[PDB]
Amino acid sequence: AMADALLLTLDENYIPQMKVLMTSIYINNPGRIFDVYLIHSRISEDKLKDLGEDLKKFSYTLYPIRATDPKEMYYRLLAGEFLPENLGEILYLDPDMLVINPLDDLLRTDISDYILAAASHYYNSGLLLINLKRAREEIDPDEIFSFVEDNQDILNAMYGDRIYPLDDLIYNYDARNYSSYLIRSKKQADLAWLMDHTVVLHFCGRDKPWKKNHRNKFTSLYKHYMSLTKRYLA
Amino acid sequence: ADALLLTLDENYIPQMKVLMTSIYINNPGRIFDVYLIHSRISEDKLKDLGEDLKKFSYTLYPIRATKEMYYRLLAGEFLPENLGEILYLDPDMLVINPLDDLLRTDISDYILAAASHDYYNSGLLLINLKRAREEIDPDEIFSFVLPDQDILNAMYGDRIYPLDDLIYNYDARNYSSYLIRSKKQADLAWLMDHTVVLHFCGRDKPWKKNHRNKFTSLYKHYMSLTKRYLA
Repeated sequence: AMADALLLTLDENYIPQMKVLMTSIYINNPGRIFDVYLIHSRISEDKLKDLGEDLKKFSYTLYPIRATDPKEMYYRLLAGEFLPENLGEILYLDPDMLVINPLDDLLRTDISDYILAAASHYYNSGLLLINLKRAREEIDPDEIFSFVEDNQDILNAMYGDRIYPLDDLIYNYDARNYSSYLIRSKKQADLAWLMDHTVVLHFCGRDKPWKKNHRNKFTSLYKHYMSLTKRYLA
Repeated sequence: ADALLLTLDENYIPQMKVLMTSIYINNPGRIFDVYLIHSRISEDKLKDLGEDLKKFSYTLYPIRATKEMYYRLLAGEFLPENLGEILYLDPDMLVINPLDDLLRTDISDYILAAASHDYYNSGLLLINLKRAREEIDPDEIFSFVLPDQDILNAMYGDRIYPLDDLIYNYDARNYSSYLIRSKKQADLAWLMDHTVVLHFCGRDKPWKKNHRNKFTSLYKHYMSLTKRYLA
């Protein structure tokens, strides 16, 4: 293992956002190499070729895996069934995120005794550091389908006692909620502190920063990474 | 390579490193010679700064003037005679797009290029040192002497190639006025695709605690990047 592994589960409408995410990872983790596994259902071979050629500019390697026949929900949870059997660990990321600090601390988290690590907002499923050795033995597919057929809620309800808790302020910061975090941190978590400590910004909900009317403290930053992405992956 | 000029003392070095980091990220693969006119930064700080710049493959060339409003106007006097052109930048700036188009501007016929608004700001100057050396007498400037952008406009307005401030000297305090003045074309999406230089003018500086506008997160992110890239 000379490359850390990343997992994304999306289809082609989120590719633009995935490229911004990749660019933010590259700028904030200089010299690190990633293998990027992409579970998808319908992305064309030409688009995957394009995306692969782009990632290679950062010395990242794309490993597309086509699922067959809430689609994306399942891919994440059943990652251990799609990924190679000799991979021990992988970092799942939602595409509507921006990495703004090095991932080294996260990637060195000792999760040897857990299924995964996730941030609590219950756990959010937008970032998951997955121990695949344990997911393959503990997470059984039909078990998951039984649960969904009767009813992430799956993640919390079935595997809540097997999760290593991460701080959302650092690893899954809900970019809508600057004030709540500021108040809850006793005013410690202002922009200066966030830019030094927060690793992952998550643009949750309908108000996405690639759209025309986005307006908060983080909009300029996200639009700047959008420009960086167009220039770096030209 | 291309040449950059800064004129500052010790206390502005941290901002200069942030500017250099922004140039590095937004101009990948480009190399610069970086000239620094200063009154008395210590040898140890100059050594530290030169070592840091080498991490970007920039080369630092300190020049001790044996204050700073003059230095930029009399750059012809301080800089080597074999240098024909240089880009002067204030350290309270951030470069957020490639400098290529600026650096290729043909200013053969002018003393310098500067951004207007027909008043000129002297925080960014692309200087034709050949003509500056022919046409700028220190004697004239000294007797002549409001900021120093008064000297620039008074004495040389005719010999200036105009740049658009929206692209090359964007007053970061004034998002809304630019937005109104551009008929709502210059929103953040547009700025991030076209603006090259953000200028954090006035006393509310983005490295201070209470800075609060649309650009704060961006500048603070470059501060964090600078500390990591130059560690």
